[PDB]
Amino acid sequence: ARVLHMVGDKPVFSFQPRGHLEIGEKLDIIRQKRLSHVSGHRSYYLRGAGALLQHGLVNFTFNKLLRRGFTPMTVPDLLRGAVFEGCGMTPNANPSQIYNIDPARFKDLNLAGTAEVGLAGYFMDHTVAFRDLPVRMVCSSTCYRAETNTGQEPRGLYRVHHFTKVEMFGVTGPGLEQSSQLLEEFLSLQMEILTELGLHFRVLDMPTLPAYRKFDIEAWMPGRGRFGEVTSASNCTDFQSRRLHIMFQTEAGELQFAHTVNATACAVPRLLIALLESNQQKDGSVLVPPALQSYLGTDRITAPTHVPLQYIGPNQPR
Amino acid sequence: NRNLLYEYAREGYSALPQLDIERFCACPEEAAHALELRKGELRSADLPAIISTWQELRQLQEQIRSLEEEKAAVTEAVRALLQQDPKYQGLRARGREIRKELVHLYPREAQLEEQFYLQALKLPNQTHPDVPVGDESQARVLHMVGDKPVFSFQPRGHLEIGEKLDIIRQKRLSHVSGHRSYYLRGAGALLQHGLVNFTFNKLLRRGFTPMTVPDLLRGAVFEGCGMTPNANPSQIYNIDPARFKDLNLAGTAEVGLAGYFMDHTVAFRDLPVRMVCSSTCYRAETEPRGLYRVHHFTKVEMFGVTGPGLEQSSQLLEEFLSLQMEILTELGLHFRVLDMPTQELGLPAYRKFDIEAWMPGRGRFGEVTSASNCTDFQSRRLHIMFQTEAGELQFAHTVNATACAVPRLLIALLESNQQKDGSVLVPPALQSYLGTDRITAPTHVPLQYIGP
RNA sequence: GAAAAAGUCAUGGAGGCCAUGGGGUCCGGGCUUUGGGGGGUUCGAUUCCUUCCUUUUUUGC
Ligand SMILES: Nc1ncnc2c1ncn2[C@@H]1O[C@H](COS(=O)(=O)NC(=O)[C@@H](N)CO)[C@@H](O)[C@H]1O
Ligand SMILES: Nc1ncnc2c1ncn2[C@@H]1O[C@H](COS(=O)(=O)NC(=O)[C@@H](N)CO)[C@@H](O)[C@H]1O
Repeated sequence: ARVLHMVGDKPVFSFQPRGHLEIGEKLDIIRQKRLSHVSGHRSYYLRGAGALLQHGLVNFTFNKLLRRGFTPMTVPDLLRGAVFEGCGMTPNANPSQIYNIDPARFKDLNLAGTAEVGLAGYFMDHTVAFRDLPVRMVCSSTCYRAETNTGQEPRGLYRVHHFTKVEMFGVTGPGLEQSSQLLEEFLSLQMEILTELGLHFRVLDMPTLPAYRKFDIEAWMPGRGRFGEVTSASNCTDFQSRRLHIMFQTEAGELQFAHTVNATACAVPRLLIALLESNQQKDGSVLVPPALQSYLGTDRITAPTHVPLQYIGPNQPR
Repeated sequence: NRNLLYEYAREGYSALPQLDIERFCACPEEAAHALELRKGELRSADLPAIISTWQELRQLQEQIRSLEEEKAAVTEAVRALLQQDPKYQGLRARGREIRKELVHLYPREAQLEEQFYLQALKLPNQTHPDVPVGDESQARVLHMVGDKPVFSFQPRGHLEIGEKLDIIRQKRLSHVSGHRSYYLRGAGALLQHGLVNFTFNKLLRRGFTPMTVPDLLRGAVFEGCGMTPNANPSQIYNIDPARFKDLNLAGTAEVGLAGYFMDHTVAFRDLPVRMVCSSTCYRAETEPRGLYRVHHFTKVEMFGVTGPGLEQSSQLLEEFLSLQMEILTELGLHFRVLDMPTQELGLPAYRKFDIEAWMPGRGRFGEVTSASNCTDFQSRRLHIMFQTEAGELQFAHTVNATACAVPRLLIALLESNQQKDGSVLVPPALQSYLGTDRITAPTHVPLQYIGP
């Protein structure tokens, strides 16, 4: 847990910065009230500029990586228990973070908690060529999580059950130096993306299970008043290969265990929290960064023209 | 067997569904004829029982209201008066008798209401006079765009083309993702993303509002949308009840949008409000191979809420169909628009319009997009009302269209743009997204299986 | 994700209607503030029991 770099500066305002939820509710871009029965507790409904922001953040990093050389791959969302246990996740226990499908309707079906398992299962019992290495693949998919932190910040978008994550998986050679260089490349790529978006972040090295090293990037949040993790790149030397029997064909032809590297490209919840709390204005407006201006189309976000949706349900004071 | 909507009404989560049974109660012949033509779950030999139960429930409700009125009047009299007074003793005895009668009649009325609502929620929606009658074979043809491409050789299957290009992997995926799974790679994923971005931009350019709905929704939204979450022959996924209770997977973005708009008014000046949402959809579905029938697939659905007039709803559905036709013409796909029959309309649909694209590799046409218009089914189920300039609330209409489906579109594109050598061309609209005028053989070497 | 506490302008008692502290209008005075939703005991329950929802305390990835 030691910081390595610090790029950017904290914004300056002449008033007390408001929270991301307050700004979203004022602009009507997101909604989180009266949704316990619709999509459970902790469930947001982005609309208007919120969806455009999510698409911009899911089509900016993807395109940037695609222009540097990347092999896109769409993974499934209903994985088996073998793939989950091979990664290092134990959904058998009760306090798990992987949604389990009803065993009466299906057998051994578990929801995909992240795109990392989906990208790892693609190479299950498959030998990759030597010349293809390094093989980098970006994947943007929806990730669900069973457990959330209700005691801390319950009414917020920080920790949500479902989100839209964009991961970057990488298969390298058997040498640790190659895996380390690939991890450094991924870290530099995500740092460049964050700098282009215009968000103040800090990269740190976590201390000390199956991962050999983990670099955590935490972005600044003026509204909350404390930094928050936005990404975490983990480097599993051979745990994934040893559990999933992932190998590669060397030049001589003998099978060897290949090194795997996984890193998160971008998370929509945290990116939108940082964008809403960083680009705050006096009248609740939100300035679009210089990179998403072409996608959003609006130089400065303003109040919505339409009337917000009222409530006509029984749970209301009459 | 139970109904989540009734449970919500009982617990106070939402108001009791305001069914329109009285609309046709005056003419049971027309309702029976419509039910027979639709041939839904409920038949024509069970409507009289439902009407009898509704009448009995109405009579019991009236008697209960009268008893409540008398009890309130005597209570008010006692309050205004305020022990040994004979009037006091008489009023106490009358109140005791009224309370006994009320407790005796309450369970009967509750059971009757439960049975009547469980038998009435199974009724289908109305049908448009222009909708042909019969099975899927009786599908009327409205428009036919494009023609079957001319091939100088036997066209190969979409699965074969994908395996050759190493863009779609489906072998040895049982232990990875169950059955009916796939792994799009390379140009396949690029084409999917390009198609999704193109459709999103085309929809946003015409005034639509982008949105994002969750994927794990409660069974109440499905029941209001006209689905069967818990059923023996069902096809909707369900999470483990031990981990989470009353949670189901979003079969389509329409369910999420309906849940979002549940119990929420909309401005008349803002109407008609349309919202497009792109997300993944899972379906149990329990052809034998290929991406034609898959469990998980990406899709963009457009949900529109318009005024109460049927002319407005019809014009909105027409606009949606025109937009879908223009999207298909822009992508360069030969398709035909068909009108679904009454036996395939569904429970909440009123006027469905399907689109079938030409699949040379498949050998026949295949459905790749559908659109439906529900006048008040969803509004009456989820209590999706809207206010007017005066301030009164009225049930609004709802139309749901499928902007695009990546599996069928990929199948059609791969089977239409194929070449003799093995390459697949790209339409003139997705060239900017794909960055390649044509899809050649992959540079990387395919993976080799070394497992048991 | 679990366990616990409060509950609607605020404090305190009161199942048959309140004291004090409050907000607004009119000439210190006067008018005036029905409690978040759905269920049980009761002749009547904002008050006794339970459930949904809002707020708060403990534990944990
Ligand atoms: N409950 C959650 N809700 C919303 N976003 C989350 C949640 N947990 C993690 N994230 C996002 O995912 C990022 C990675 O953290 S992580 O999920 O625990 N680790 C992974 O996903 C690994 N696949 C590393 O690539 C976080 O920085 C955050 O942006
Ligand atoms: N099991 C399935 N697997 C893959 N694609 C499917 C499947 N079922 C339907 N589709 C595709 O999705 C399109 C949507 O049409 S539909 O499911 O019948 N109707 C809806 O989803 C409603 N929400 C209104 O659009 C179909 O035309 C077809 O292209």
